[PDB]
Amino acid sequence: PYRVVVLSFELLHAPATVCGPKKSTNLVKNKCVNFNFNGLTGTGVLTES
Amino acid sequence: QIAPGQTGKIADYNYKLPDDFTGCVIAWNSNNLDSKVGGNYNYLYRLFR
Amino acid sequence: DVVNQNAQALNTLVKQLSSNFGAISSVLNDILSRLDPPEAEVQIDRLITG
Amino acid sequence: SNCVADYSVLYNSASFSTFKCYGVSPTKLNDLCFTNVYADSFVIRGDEVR
Repeated sequence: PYRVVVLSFELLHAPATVCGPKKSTNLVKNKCVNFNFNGLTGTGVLTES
Repeated sequence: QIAPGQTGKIADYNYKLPDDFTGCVIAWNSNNLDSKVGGNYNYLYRLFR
Repeated sequence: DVVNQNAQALNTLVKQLSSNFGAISSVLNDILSRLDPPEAEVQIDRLITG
Repeated sequence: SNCVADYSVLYNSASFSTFKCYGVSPTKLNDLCFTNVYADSFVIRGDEVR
């Protein structure tokens, strides 16, 4: 016998509540920073919307 | 786990391959030479890093 | 007509950034996150060609 | 839902023979965040793992 577990999920389209062991940092605005919002990586300037 | 782009304790803390690898990985069972009736505790592996 | 055509050409060039060109997504950030370099290079190459 | 997926815990008492991930690279699992996670479990014979 073999035990099999299949894990299903979607990525980067809907709000997520699991996440990984990455530790969060502070929010720095009006500056060019690398960001990681719920797994979405990129570069840009964050401003109030 | 001895393959490019793999996870696990071996590929993470023991032995990691580059993403651009030229070469061949060759493996064969060695239960007739590396196993003892009481156990063989000469082979070690890194578990925490 | 000249200004309309030039503006429409630039606008459609901007709009054609939403095409997958055979890739799994049309955004390089979504390709680069959840894919490691060796298999994300294929999607990036498809997007570059398109 | 509502838990951190730190799979480093499984390294002590688990030995998996077949780990294949589709749609995501196994090296990116430490940086991502997953939505609508479901776990399906069953037991089959050795030849039907494939």
